[PDB]
Amino acid sequence: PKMKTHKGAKKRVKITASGKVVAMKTGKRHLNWQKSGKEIRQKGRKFVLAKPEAERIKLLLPYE
Amino acid sequence: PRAKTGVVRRRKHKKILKLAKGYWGLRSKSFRKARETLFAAGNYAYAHRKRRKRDFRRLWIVRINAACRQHGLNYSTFIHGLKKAGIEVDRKNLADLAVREPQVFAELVERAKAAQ
Amino acid sequence: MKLSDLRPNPGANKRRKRVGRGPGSGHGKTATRGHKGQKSRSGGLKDPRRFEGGRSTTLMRLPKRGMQGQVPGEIKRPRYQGVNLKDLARFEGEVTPELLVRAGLLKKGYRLKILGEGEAKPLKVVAHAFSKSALEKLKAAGGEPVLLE
Amino acid sequence: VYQIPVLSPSGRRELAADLPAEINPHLLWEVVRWQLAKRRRGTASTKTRGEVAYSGRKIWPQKHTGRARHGDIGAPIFVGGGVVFGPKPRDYSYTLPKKVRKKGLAMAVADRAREGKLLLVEAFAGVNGKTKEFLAWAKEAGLDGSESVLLVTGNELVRRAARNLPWVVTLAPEGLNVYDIVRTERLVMDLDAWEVFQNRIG
RNA sequence: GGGGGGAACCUGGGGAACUGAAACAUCUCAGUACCCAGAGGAGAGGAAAGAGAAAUCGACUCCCUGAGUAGCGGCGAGCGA
RNA sequence: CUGUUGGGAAGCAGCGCCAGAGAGGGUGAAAGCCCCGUAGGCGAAAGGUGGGGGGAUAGGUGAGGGUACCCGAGUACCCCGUGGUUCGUGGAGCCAUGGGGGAAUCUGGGCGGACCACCGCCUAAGGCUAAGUACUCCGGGUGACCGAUAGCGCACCAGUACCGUGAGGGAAAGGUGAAAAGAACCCCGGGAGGGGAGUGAAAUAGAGCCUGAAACCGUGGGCUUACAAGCAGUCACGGCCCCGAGGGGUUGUGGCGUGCCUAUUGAAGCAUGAGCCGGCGACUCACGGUCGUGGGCGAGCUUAAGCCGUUGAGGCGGAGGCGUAGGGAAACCGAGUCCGAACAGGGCGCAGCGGCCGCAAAGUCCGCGGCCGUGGACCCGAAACCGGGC
RNA sequence: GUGGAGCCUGGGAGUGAGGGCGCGAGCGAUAACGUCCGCGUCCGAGCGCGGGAACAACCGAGACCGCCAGCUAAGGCCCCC
RNA sequence: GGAUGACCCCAGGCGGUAGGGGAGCGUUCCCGAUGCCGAUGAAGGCCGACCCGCGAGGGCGGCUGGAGGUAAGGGAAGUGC
RNA sequence: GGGCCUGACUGCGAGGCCUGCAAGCCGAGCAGGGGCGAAAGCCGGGCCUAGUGAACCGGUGGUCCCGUGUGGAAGGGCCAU
Ligand SMILES: NC(=[NH2+])NCCC[C@H](N)C(=O)O
Ligand SMILES: [Mg+2]
Ligand SMILES: [Mg+2]
Ligand SMILES: [Mg+2]
Ligand SMILES: [Mg+2]
Ligand SMILES: [Mg+2]
Ligand SMILES: [Mg+2]
Ligand SMILES: [Mg+2]
Ligand SMILES: [Mg+2]
Ligand SMILES: [Mg+2]
Ligand SMILES: [Mg+2]
Ligand SMILES: [Mg+2]
Ligand SMILES: [Mg+2]
Ligand SMILES: [Mg+2]
Ligand SMILES: [Mg+2]
Ligand SMILES: [Mg+2]
Ligand SMILES: [Mg+2]
Ligand SMILES: [Mg+2]
Ligand SMILES: [Mg+2]
Ligand SMILES: [Mg+2]
Ligand SMILES: [Mg+2]
Ligand SMILES: [Mg+2]
Ligand SMILES: [Mg+2]
Ligand SMILES: [Mg+2]
Ligand SMILES: [Mg+2]
Ligand SMILES: [Mg+2]
Ligand SMILES: [Mg+2]
Ligand SMILES: [Mg+2]
Ligand SMILES: [Mg+2]
Ligand SMILES: [Mg+2]
Ligand SMILES: [Mg+2]
Ligand SMILES: [Mg+2]
Ligand SMILES: [Mg+2]
Ligand SMILES: [Mg+2]
Ligand SMILES: [Mg+2]
Ligand SMILES: [Mg+2]
Ligand SMILES: [Mg+2]
Ligand SMILES: [Mg+2]
Ligand SMILES: [Mg+2]
Ligand SMILES: [Mg+2]
Ligand SMILES: [Mg+2]
Ligand SMILES: [Mg+2]
Ligand SMILES: [Mg+2]
Ligand SMILES: [Mg+2]
Ligand SMILES: [Mg+2]
Ligand SMILES: [Mg+2]
Ligand SMILES: [Mg+2]
Ligand SMILES: [Mg+2]
Ligand SMILES: [Mg+2]
Ligand SMILES: [Mg+2]
Ligand SMILES: [Mg+2]
Ligand SMILES: [Mg+2]
Ligand SMILES: [Mg+2]
Ligand SMILES: [Mg+2]
Ligand SMILES: [Mg+2]
Ligand SMILES: [Mg+2]
Ligand SMILES: [Mg+2]
Ligand SMILES: [Mg+2]
Ligand SMILES: [Mg+2]
Ligand SMILES: [Mg+2]
Ligand SMILES: [Mg+2]
Ligand SMILES: [Mg+2]
Ligand SMILES: [Mg+2]
Ligand SMILES: [Mg+2]
Ligand SMILES: [Mg+2]
Ligand SMILES: [Mg+2]
Ligand SMILES: [Mg+2]
Ligand SMILES: [Mg+2]
Ligand SMILES: [Mg+2]
Ligand SMILES: [Mg+2]
Ligand SMILES: [Mg+2]
Ligand SMILES: [Mg+2]
Ligand SMILES: [Mg+2]
Ligand SMILES: [Mg+2]
Ligand SMILES: [Mg+2]
Ligand SMILES: [Mg+2]
Ligand SMILES: [Mg+2]
Ligand SMILES: [Mg+2]
Ligand SMILES: [Mg+2]
Ligand SMILES: [Mg+2]
Ligand SMILES: [Mg+2]
Ligand SMILES: [Mg+2]
Ligand SMILES: [Mg+2]
Ligand SMILES: [Mg+2]
Ligand SMILES: [Mg+2]
Ligand SMILES: [Mg+2]
Ligand SMILES: [Mg+2]
Ligand SMILES: [Mg+2]
Ligand SMILES: [Mg+2]
Ligand SMILES: [Mg+2]
Ligand SMILES: [Mg+2]
Ligand SMILES: [Mg+2]
Ligand SMILES: [Mg+2]
Ligand SMILES: [Mg+2]
Ligand SMILES: [Mg+2]
Ligand SMILES: [Mg+2]
Ligand SMILES: [Mg+2]
Ligand SMILES: [Mg+2]
Ligand SMILES: [Mg+2]
Ligand SMILES: [Mg+2]
Ligand SMILES: [Mg+2]
Ligand SMILES: [Mg+2]
Ligand SMILES: [Mg+2]
Ligand SMILES: [Mg+2]
Ligand SMILES: [Mg+2]
Ligand SMILES: [Mg+2]
Ligand SMILES: [Mg+2]
Ligand SMILES: [Mg+2]
Ligand SMILES: [Mg+2]
Ligand SMILES: [Mg+2]
Ligand SMILES: [Mg+2]
Ligand SMILES: [Mg+2]
Ligand SMILES: [Mg+2]
Ligand SMILES: [Mg+2]
Ligand SMILES: [Mg+2]
Ligand SMILES: [Mg+2]
Ligand SMILES: [Mg+2]
Ligand SMILES: [Mg+2]
Ligand SMILES: [Mg+2]
Ligand SMILES: [Mg+2]
Ligand SMILES: [Mg+2]
Ligand SMILES: [Mg+2]
Ligand SMILES: [Mg+2]
Ligand SMILES: [Mg+2]
Ligand SMILES: [Mg+2]
Ligand SMILES: [Mg+2]
Ligand SMILES: [Mg+2]
Ligand SMILES: [Mg+2]
Ligand SMILES: [Mg+2]
Ligand SMILES: [Mg+2]
Ligand SMILES: [Mg+2]
Ligand SMILES: [Mg+2]
Ligand SMILES: [Mg+2]
Ligand SMILES: [Mg+2]
Ligand SMILES: [Mg+2]
Ligand SMILES: [Mg+2]
Ligand SMILES: [Mg+2]
Ligand SMILES: [Mg+2]
Ligand SMILES: [Mg+2]
Ligand SMILES: [Mg+2]
Ligand SMILES: [Mg+2]
Ligand SMILES: [Mg+2]
Ligand SMILES: [Mg+2]
Ligand SMILES: [Mg+2]
Ligand SMILES: [Mg+2]
Ligand SMILES: [Mg+2]
Ligand SMILES: [Mg+2]
Ligand SMILES: [Mg+2]
Ligand SMILES: [Mg+2]
Ligand SMILES: [Mg+2]
Ligand SMILES: [Mg+2]
Ligand SMILES: [Mg+2]
Ligand SMILES: [Mg+2]
Ligand SMILES: [Mg+2]
Ligand SMILES: [Mg+2]
Ligand SMILES: [Mg+2]
Ligand SMILES: [Mg+2]
Ligand SMILES: [Mg+2]
Ligand SMILES: [Mg+2]
Ligand SMILES: [Mg+2]
Ligand SMILES: [Mg+2]
Ligand SMILES: [Mg+2]
Ligand SMILES: [Mg+2]
Ligand SMILES: [Mg+2]
Ligand SMILES: [Mg+2]
Ligand SMILES: [Mg+2]
Ligand SMILES: [Mg+2]
Ligand SMILES: [Mg+2]
Ligand SMILES: [Mg+2]
Ligand SMILES: [Mg+2]
Ligand SMILES: [Mg+2]
Ligand SMILES: [Mg+2]
Ligand SMILES: [Mg+2]
Ligand SMILES: [Mg+2]
Ligand SMILES: [Mg+2]
Ligand SMILES: [Mg+2]
Ligand SMILES: [Mg+2]
Ligand SMILES: [Mg+2]
Ligand SMILES: [Mg+2]
Ligand SMILES: [Mg+2]
Ligand SMILES: [Mg+2]
Ligand SMILES: [Mg+2]
Ligand SMILES: [Mg+2]
Ligand SMILES: [Mg+2]
Ligand SMILES: [Mg+2]
Ligand SMILES: [Mg+2]
Ligand SMILES: [Mg+2]
Ligand SMILES: [Mg+2]
Ligand SMILES: [Mg+2]
Ligand SMILES: [Mg+2]
Ligand SMILES: [Mg+2]
Ligand SMILES: [Mg+2]
Ligand SMILES: [Mg+2]
Ligand SMILES: [Mg+2]
Ligand SMILES: [Mg+2]
Ligand SMILES: [Mg+2]
Ligand SMILES: [Mg+2]
Ligand SMILES: [Mg+2]
Ligand SMILES: [Mg+2]
Ligand SMILES: [Mg+2]
Ligand SMILES: [Mg+2]
Ligand SMILES: [Mg+2]
Ligand SMILES: [Mg+2]
Ligand SMILES: [Mg+2]
Ligand SMILES: [Mg+2]
Ligand SMILES: [Mg+2]
Ligand SMILES: [Mg+2]
Ligand SMILES: [Mg+2]
Ligand SMILES: [Mg+2]
Ligand SMILES: [Mg+2]
Ligand SMILES: [Mg+2]
Ligand SMILES: [Mg+2]
Ligand SMILES: [Mg+2]
Ligand SMILES: [Mg+2]
Ligand SMILES: [Mg+2]
Ligand SMILES: [Mg+2]
Ligand SMILES: [Mg+2]
Ligand SMILES: [Mg+2]
Ligand SMILES: [Mg+2]
Ligand SMILES: [Mg+2]
Ligand SMILES: [Mg+2]
Ligand SMILES: [Mg+2]
Ligand SMILES: [Mg+2]
Ligand SMILES: [Mg+2]
Ligand SMILES: [Mg+2]
Ligand SMILES: [Mg+2]
Ligand SMILES: [Mg+2]
Ligand SMILES: [Mg+2]
Ligand SMILES: [Mg+2]
Ligand SMILES: [Mg+2]
Ligand SMILES: [Mg+2]
Ligand SMILES: [Mg+2]
Ligand SMILES: [Mg+2]
Ligand SMILES: [Mg+2]
Ligand SMILES: [Mg+2]
Ligand SMILES: [Mg+2]
Ligand SMILES: [Mg+2]
Ligand SMILES: [Mg+2]
Ligand SMILES: [Mg+2]
Ligand SMILES: [Mg+2]
Ligand SMILES: [Mg+2]
Ligand SMILES: [Mg+2]
Ligand SMILES: [Mg+2]
Ligand SMILES: [Mg+2]
Ligand SMILES: [Mg+2]
Ligand SMILES: [Mg+2]
Ligand SMILES: [Mg+2]
Ligand SMILES: [Mg+2]
Ligand SMILES: [Mg+2]
Ligand SMILES: [Mg+2]
Ligand SMILES: [Mg+2]
Ligand SMILES: [Mg+2]
Ligand SMILES: [Mg+2]
Ligand SMILES: [Mg+2]
Ligand SMILES: [Mg+2]
Ligand SMILES: [Mg+2]
Ligand SMILES: [Mg+2]
Ligand SMILES: [Mg+2]
Ligand SMILES: [Mg+2]
Ligand SMILES: [Mg+2]
Ligand SMILES: [Mg+2]
Ligand SMILES: [Mg+2]
Ligand SMILES: [Mg+2]
Ligand SMILES: [Mg+2]
Ligand SMILES: [Mg+2]
Ligand SMILES: [Mg+2]
Ligand SMILES: [Mg+2]
Ligand SMILES: [Mg+2]
Ligand SMILES: [Mg+2]
Ligand SMILES: [Mg+2]
Ligand SMILES: [Mg+2]
Ligand SMILES: [Mg+2]
Ligand SMILES: [Mg+2]
Ligand SMILES: [Mg+2]
Ligand SMILES: [Mg+2]
Ligand SMILES: [Mg+2]
Ligand SMILES: [Mg+2]
Ligand SMILES: [Mg+2]
Ligand SMILES: [Mg+2]
Ligand SMILES: [Mg+2]
Ligand SMILES: [Mg+2]
Ligand SMILES: [Mg+2]
Ligand SMILES: [Mg+2]
Ligand SMILES: [Mg+2]
Ligand SMILES: [Mg+2]
Ligand SMILES: [Mg+2]
Ligand SMILES: [Mg+2]
Ligand SMILES: [Mg+2]
Ligand SMILES: [Mg+2]
Ligand SMILES: [Mg+2]
Ligand SMILES: [Mg+2]
Ligand SMILES: [Mg+2]
Ligand SMILES: [Mg+2]
Ligand SMILES: [Mg+2]
Ligand SMILES: [Mg+2]
Ligand SMILES: [Mg+2]
Ligand SMILES: [Mg+2]
């Protein structure tokens, strides 16, 4: 039968126009009182996932 | 459609069993023992094709040695002498001359003694 | 030309890879599977796209972000598809949603929005919206923007 | 592009046709593969180790018998057991692109036109259903049965008279297809079939 | 008038576990296997106290599609209009 | 039809004929015209069917105005406990209902995802209803389906023999020949069996019967062997035998030489497996994905279910799908957009070859191939778990 | 320095039990065919070939096929040889 | 070189397990085939010191057998122990 | 040791270190609004290397982005913790 979209990926990740995979940086969900403004600010950006992990996640999103 | 074995395996086994004609006991009668015997036999033939070139060179050298010692030198002096006289008759032909043309071989001994 | 002349081009019909059929083939015995382990087994591995041998996976360690929605689901609202001026160059006279839908430019169930890539034409262009620049370019070119609701 | 002999009570006129210049053999092969695959019955079938008639009983204990271990006798290792990966009922059809079929049709006619093996006719003189009648018409038409012929006409009576001949294949125009064209050394259509053919490749 | 039978199909009343989640309990397998009652050449469903946003449609059933979408989910495995 | 070879003609040869019939199966071998058929037609007194045609019968039928009589009850409704749904307590509505409380008759009531208002949709608590759908014990048609270890467990007297207290389990086993012409009679023998005779184209087609492989057993012949050390062979030379500057068979002596497979750092290994032979025996298929590849068309490409045709003929069908724009959680804006006060900086995005013409291409469709996901998913194997029976 | 070199993109893997030896250390007992790292090598996969009596990894050397031809390597040249 | 594997000439590579790639052989079945081979003998079996092929194999000849077999070129798999 | 102070900033970030991933680390410079200094300038905690914990689920403050016919609301999203 047809593949199912992985919804854990669909809720965490996006495929860009050229097929990169972009995610939110980790590490600022909590324990933030003692993190510098630089850590908090830069952890609020998206980042491009490394190629090996990006290819696996794209296989999980066959209909995006 | 279905493709059963049919004739294919019997023909394959008969090719092997024919090659194993003459082998002892099941080595010529059973397809399995024939093929194991053939494996060894093929490696032997390859190895002995190589080894035959050496076997015959040993025999030539032994015969050449004995013909030399009838004229008072040994093989290794005889070969050195031929090298310095520039003579390049090979050991297959030197051994044939030693047996079939003793006059010619004696003159070769002469050339070798003179070259040193 | 007869049936005994009908042939695929070179490479149009390749032979398959048959494993486990003898030493000479290069694929005998282990059938290109290597020796033991979970991957050689009939049934094989867990999904390589996700599983990582028991550790928390690359994907599950990334944070969720955004509205995921709730039952009873997607809120029905009007949706827009952009169509650039350059795509309108083939038309004459009066372009409308139904027309762009026909030519394969606009998708059914989408309101039309004109965007400003390319060059405007002197056309009567009926649409549900226009970008700022698509308005500029269309006015300046002599075309007529008609705005539906 | 092509000058096609027409057969008339007024002589061998000529008709011009806009048939493709390039005959593409691979594509014709793709249409025939499609025609021959979609007519397949796909009725080969076998029984799996689950569908065979035997019980699921373990035939003898796992250990301590001195024999190899076994489960049920439907396992494919047994004579009389299930088949591993046998054929199952199967649909071999697929949707070849319409433009490939249409363009294939034109190339098959164009290939016959370029050999001089395409002949159009206005009517079949005295062909009123009898084989002996179509034979007499064919003789004068230059069809002596030394070449196989694909006869394409809507005249039901003409098809009935020709169809028992070993060297004739008969079709109504709505049935023109490249396998049948390429099967036969000659192509004969009346002007009516020639027209529904033109409507199709347009 | 009933009773009992009928390969499979159907509806209703009950209803697992292995397995999957690389352990496991929610979850899955699955309302599946199976037991029971009943129906018939089919059975169920059916003529809106419907849908759900169209100022709209107009019983029910069935196929394609919508769509692996909307959503549901130890937001896991997966499930899925 | 004739001739001819042959046991036999349908083969080959001569000369014809039919065909809405040259599908196929027989007949002594290979037959359009010998047989059974095939194309095309024809046929029911009796029983069944009859969804199509015709006829009955049942049943069906106005407008204002007033009246406020009726419009399905332990029901709606609310609360508690659950089920159904995509919804697992969630903001949890809807539909259903085991417990408790418990209405109203249109100015009545239910619904539009808590709730309220507005705006709409519908008329619960009685029942029936063809067709389109499912299945295949049964009959028929057809296979790039099997061909006796295959195909159903069963081609055959099989759910049998046999096994089990029972539920239940569950085989093997097809073929003389064209025709029985199935071998009178004689001979050895108690018979079995054979030897003659005889039949047959053929009898190592003789019924323990087509073909008749291999392991295995034996008779005859050539070479060889009783002072010799061996994974059994191989290289060399010589002897003998055979077929006719060559070759085949055999092996006396000399040289060299640690089976196969598996598993292992490492096996001749005293580690696994195999008595030998024959047959069966393991990487597939569907759907989706990803990349490559052969073609079609190209800012476009493509149809699905169906419908019509065909009876190994294709066509129609654009619903829909992918692509043509991206960025943002979103509102939204858009060749940009998001973060931001920023017009800052950054993230993610945006731009053919030849002479209007070719050619090429995004993309997409179909074929092919590698690999992935879902299924038992390369094959065989547990100990166990569960259900219903015995 | 043109090599079965290197770099980029993508398809397919297998491997994730190593082992001996040399040298450098730790552990051990300045024990182990011990053990654990580093540099190198060979075996693994070269149980193919010569030498080392025999012998995966010591010395010699990387086996496309054939030859009753020649030169060498390690090791040898009294006989077995 | 010649001009596109026409074949020749020069040079170099060619140990190999897991494994990647390439080119082929054969088996069953379909198109080719209302054909063609076949009783002046199909398939299968048993021989062969002969021919072709690196090889898997393919021919050819004799014997057996007694009725089927199937080309160039393509297609599909229950395809090789 | 003392004076004045809150840069133990907000919005970003060229370029790198490290590195299988995910993380971790250093960071000039531009803008906003500041601190100290006459000024040059320094200041995005602490001489430096440890003092730490990905997701999911949930709390709180803000924002006023979504709000299932419409206006609200329920509940979510986003920023901060
Ligand atoms: N007009 C025709 N379709 N002729 C075909 C010849 C015979 C074909 N088998 C049929 O059933 O009709
Ligand atoms: Mg999730
Ligand atoms: Mg975070
Ligand atoms: Mg947070
Ligand atoms: Mg929070
Ligand atoms: Mg700190
Ligand atoms: Mg800070
Ligand atoms: Mg801070
Ligand atoms: Mg911030
Ligand atoms: Mg989609
Ligand atoms: Mg087999
Ligand atoms: Mg067989
Ligand atoms: Mg065989
Ligand atoms: Mg074999
Ligand atoms: Mg044979
Ligand atoms: Mg063979
Ligand atoms: Mg012998
Ligand atoms: Mg023996
Ligand atoms: Mg013996
Ligand atoms: Mg034997
Ligand atoms: Mg061999
Ligand atoms: Mg050799
Ligand atoms: Mg050797
Ligand atoms: Mg040598
Ligand atoms: Mg001396
Ligand atoms: Mg010398
Ligand atoms: Mg010399
Ligand atoms: Mg294929
Ligand atoms: Mg495949
Ligand atoms: Mg290949
Ligand atoms: Mg193969
Ligand atoms: Mg092989
Ligand atoms: Mg390979
Ligand atoms: Mg290999
Ligand atoms: Mg093996
Ligand atoms: Mg592999
Ligand atoms: Mg592979
Ligand atoms: Mg593999
Ligand atoms: Mg291993
Ligand atoms: Mg391994
Ligand atoms: Mg193994
Ligand atoms: Mg291992
Ligand atoms: Mg293992
Ligand atoms: Mg492995
Ligand atoms: Mg298994
Ligand atoms: Mg497994
Ligand atoms: Mg852990
Ligand atoms: Mg969504
Ligand atoms: Mg709903
Ligand atoms: Mg105008
Ligand atoms: Mg088929
Ligand atoms: Mg079967
Ligand atoms: Mg079957
Ligand atoms: Mg079974
Ligand atoms: Mg079973
Ligand atoms: Mg069964
Ligand atoms: Mg049974
Ligand atoms: Mg059973
Ligand atoms: Mg069972
Ligand atoms: Mg059981
Ligand atoms: Mg059982
Ligand atoms: Mg045991
Ligand atoms: Mg025992
Ligand atoms: Mg035993
Ligand atoms: Mg056994
Ligand atoms: Mg046993
Ligand atoms: Mg057992
Ligand atoms: Mg079994
Ligand atoms: Mg079993
Ligand atoms: Mg069974
Ligand atoms: Mg059996
Ligand atoms: Mg079977
Ligand atoms: Mg059986
Ligand atoms: Mg069976
Ligand atoms: Mg099988
Ligand atoms: Mg299987
Ligand atoms: Mg199986
Ligand atoms: Mg089917
Ligand atoms: Mg396929
Ligand atoms: Mg289809
Ligand atoms: Mg089209
Ligand atoms: Mg015909
Ligand atoms: Mg025909
Ligand atoms: Mg024909
Ligand atoms: Mg025909
Ligand atoms: Mg009853
Ligand atoms: Mg009863
Ligand atoms: Mg009944
Ligand atoms: Mg039920
Ligand atoms: Mg229970
Ligand atoms: Mg459980
Ligand atoms: Mg399962
Ligand atoms: Mg299972
Ligand atoms: Mg799983
Ligand atoms: Mg589990
Ligand atoms: Mg598990
Ligand atoms: Mg467990
Ligand atoms: Mg369930
Ligand atoms: Mg039930
Ligand atoms: Mg069932
Ligand atoms: Mg009941
Ligand atoms: Mg009943
Ligand atoms: Mg019916
Ligand atoms: Mg009913
Ligand atoms: Mg009802
Ligand atoms: Mg009603
Ligand atoms: Mg869609
Ligand atoms: Mg479920
Ligand atoms: Mg005669
Ligand atoms: Mg005759
Ligand atoms: Mg004749
Ligand atoms: Mg016919
Ligand atoms: Mg016939
Ligand atoms: Mg026939
Ligand atoms: Mg014939
Ligand atoms: Mg025939
Ligand atoms: Mg006949
Ligand atoms: Mg008829
Ligand atoms: Mg009839
Ligand atoms: Mg009335
Ligand atoms: Mg009234
Ligand atoms: Mg009233
Ligand atoms: Mg009511
Ligand atoms: Mg009541
Ligand atoms: Mg309730
Ligand atoms: Mg529920
Ligand atoms: Mg509930
Ligand atoms: Mg919730
Ligand atoms: Mg709910
Ligand atoms: Mg009301
Ligand atoms: Mg009310
Ligand atoms: Mg209600
Ligand atoms: Mg309610
Ligand atoms: Mg409500
Ligand atoms: Mg509603
Ligand atoms: Mg609402
Ligand atoms: Mg109201
Ligand atoms: Mg309603
Ligand atoms: Mg009706
Ligand atoms: Mg009904
Ligand atoms: Mg019905
Ligand atoms: Mg049916
Ligand atoms: Mg039937
Ligand atoms: Mg067959
Ligand atoms: Mg057959
Ligand atoms: Mg049998
Ligand atoms: Mg059977
Ligand atoms: Mg048989
Ligand atoms: Mg039967
Ligand atoms: Mg019986
Ligand atoms: Mg018992
Ligand atoms: Mg009994
Ligand atoms: Mg049993
Ligand atoms: Mg049987
Ligand atoms: Mg008989
Ligand atoms: Mg017979
Ligand atoms: Mg007798
Ligand atoms: Mg007598
Ligand atoms: Mg007597
Ligand atoms: Mg007597
Ligand atoms: Mg007798
Ligand atoms: Mg006798
Ligand atoms: Mg006679
Ligand atoms: Mg004869
Ligand atoms: Mg015989
Ligand atoms: Mg016979
Ligand atoms: Mg026969
Ligand atoms: Mg016999
Ligand atoms: Mg016999
Ligand atoms: Mg003897
Ligand atoms: Mg002695
Ligand atoms: Mg002696
Ligand atoms: Mg020897
Ligand atoms: Mg010698
Ligand atoms: Mg000789
Ligand atoms: Mg000899
Ligand atoms: Mg040994
Ligand atoms: Mg050894
Ligand atoms: Mg072997
Ligand atoms: Mg083994
Ligand atoms: Mg082992
Ligand atoms: Mg071991
Ligand atoms: Mg070991
Ligand atoms: Mg041994
Ligand atoms: Mg031993
Ligand atoms: Mg042992
Ligand atoms: Mg052993
Ligand atoms: Mg073991
Ligand atoms: Mg045994
Ligand atoms: Mg044996
Ligand atoms: Mg065997
Ligand atoms: Mg595969
Ligand atoms: Mg399969
Ligand atoms: Mg597949
Ligand atoms: Mg693919
Ligand atoms: Mg493709
Ligand atoms: Mg196309
Ligand atoms: Mg093109
Ligand atoms: Mg879709
Ligand atoms: Mg798109
Ligand atoms: Mg978005
Ligand atoms: Mg904002
Ligand atoms: Mg920017
Ligand atoms: Mg940029
Ligand atoms: Mg393309
Ligand atoms: Mg893959
Ligand atoms: Mg499965
Ligand atoms: Mg499987
Ligand atoms: Mg698989
Ligand atoms: Mg037990
Ligand atoms: Mg359990
Ligand atoms: Mg348990
Ligand atoms: Mg029980
Ligand atoms: Mg290399
Ligand atoms: Mg390399
Ligand atoms: Mg591969
Ligand atoms: Mg791996
Ligand atoms: Mg591994
Ligand atoms: Mg490991
Ligand atoms: Mg390790
Ligand atoms: Mg180990
Ligand atoms: Mg190590
Ligand atoms: Mg190493
Ligand atoms: Mg050693
Ligand atoms: Mg060492
Ligand atoms: Mg040293
Ligand atoms: Mg050391
Ligand atoms: Mg150390
Ligand atoms: Mg000491
Ligand atoms: Mg060690
Ligand atoms: Mg040591
Ligand atoms: Mg040491
Ligand atoms: Mg080492
Ligand atoms: Mg290994
Ligand atoms: Mg070495
Ligand atoms: Mg090496
Ligand atoms: Mg080895
Ligand atoms: Mg050696
Ligand atoms: Mg050595
Ligand atoms: Mg040595
Ligand atoms: Mg030695
Ligand atoms: Mg070595
Ligand atoms: Mg080499
Ligand atoms: Mg020398
Ligand atoms: Mg030296
Ligand atoms: Mg010595
Ligand atoms: Mg000596
Ligand atoms: Mg060369
Ligand atoms: Mg190699
Ligand atoms: Mg290659
Ligand atoms: Mg082949
Ligand atoms: Mg070939
Ligand atoms: Mg084969
Ligand atoms: Mg077939
Ligand atoms: Mg045919
Ligand atoms: Mg034939
Ligand atoms: Mg003939
Ligand atoms: Mg004859
Ligand atoms: Mg003969
Ligand atoms: Mg054959
Ligand atoms: Mg055959
Ligand atoms: Mg041969
Ligand atoms: Mg023969
Ligand atoms: Mg004969
Ligand atoms: Mg026949
Ligand atoms: Mg063929
Ligand atoms: Mg061929
Ligand atoms: Mg073809
Ligand atoms: Mg097939
Ligand atoms: Mg198989
Ligand atoms: Mg200070
Ligand atoms: Mg201070
Ligand atoms: Mg101040
Ligand atoms: Mg950087
Ligand atoms: Mg990094
Ligand atoms: Mg750290
Ligand atoms: Mg500043
Ligand atoms: Mg300042
Ligand atoms: Mg300042
Ligand atoms: Mg100041
Ligand atoms: Mg300043
Ligand atoms: Mg700074
Ligand atoms: Mg400090
Ligand atoms: Mg300080
Ligand atoms: Mg610190
Ligand atoms: Mg930290
Ligand atoms: Mg966290
Ligand atoms: Mg979790
Ligand atoms: Mg949250
Ligand atoms: Mg909030
Ligand atoms: Mg709002
Ligand atoms: Mg609202
Ligand atoms: Mg209000
Ligand atoms: Mg609002
Ligand atoms: Mg308020
Ligand atoms: Mg709120
Ligand atoms: Mg935060």
